This record gives sequence, C-alpha cells and structure tokens, in this order.
Amino acid sequence: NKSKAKFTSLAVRSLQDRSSLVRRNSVKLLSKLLLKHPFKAIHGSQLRLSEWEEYLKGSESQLNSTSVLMKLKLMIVYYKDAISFIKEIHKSIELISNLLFSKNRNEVLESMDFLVLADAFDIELSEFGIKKMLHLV
DNA sequence: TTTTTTTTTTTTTTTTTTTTTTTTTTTTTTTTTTTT
Repeated sequence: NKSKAKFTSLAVRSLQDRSSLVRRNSVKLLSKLLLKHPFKAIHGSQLRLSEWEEYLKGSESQLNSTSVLMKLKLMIVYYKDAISFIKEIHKSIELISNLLFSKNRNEVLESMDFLVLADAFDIELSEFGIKKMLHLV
C-alpha cells in the first residue's frame, strides 16, 4: 500500500511527458489505481476532499481532547495519506482535463475513460472535467 | 471463449527530389577609324 502513493506521484509527473504513448499509459495506470484502492475499509468508494478534511479535523480534535494514543496516531496518518492521495488525483484530473485536446485519438479516449471513472466516485472537480469533455463535439 | 496471426496505424529518423538565386559565353547593332 505504501508504494501506491509513489506510483501515483510518478504517474502524475509522467502525465506531462512529451511522448503520447507514455501519457496514455500513465492515464491507464491512474485509472487502474483509482478503480481499486486500499482506501475502502471505511466510507469506501467515496473520495470527497471536504468530507475527508472534516473527518481529519474531527480526528485531530479527538486526539487533542493505552491503545488510544497509537490508535489515533494510525488513524491520523491514514487520513493524511488519504488526503494526499485525493490531492494527487485532483491534480491528475486537472492535468488530464487540460490534456483532453490531443492529436492522437487513443489518448483522448483514455482521458475520457479516466474522467468518467473519476466522475463515478463523487469528486468536486469531476464536474469541471465533464464540462471540458462536453466541448469534444 | 481464448490465443495467435495479419495488417494497419503511429511515431522518429533518414533520405530524395525540387529549385531558387549565382555566374558565364556568344552574337548583334552602333559608332569611330582608315582606305581608297
């Protein structure tokens, strides 16, 4: 699970690569990572930045107010990892939305598939991606 | 249904044809000169 964040960061960085095939494969990797993630034990299949931030704030308040110490520590580090992953996915979504207008059709199709998958899970910036996709006519 | 083969397309890299400017040789007509 730890290497998942590294793979996501490398894929987001490679999204800006000059080669088109590399970009399509990075989009595929991000789609595969978003389709199944370890972040499903609690409130699975729902990636909302506001809700996760509120949950993290609640956990921080609970810790501020024997097993309790490290249990809250693990919960907080898990929530921080979730927030970082959500931010990375949001940045990747923005990059792919900017990347929608490409000469190669396979890249466009994979970008549309990734945006649809990201829209399937409730995402605040998914509507922007759908709006950008609407101009593909 | 699953796997293999074909063929088709997508690049990057190299190769091929086209041609725009860069110089040259020969002839022509006019003007001036010399000679009956």
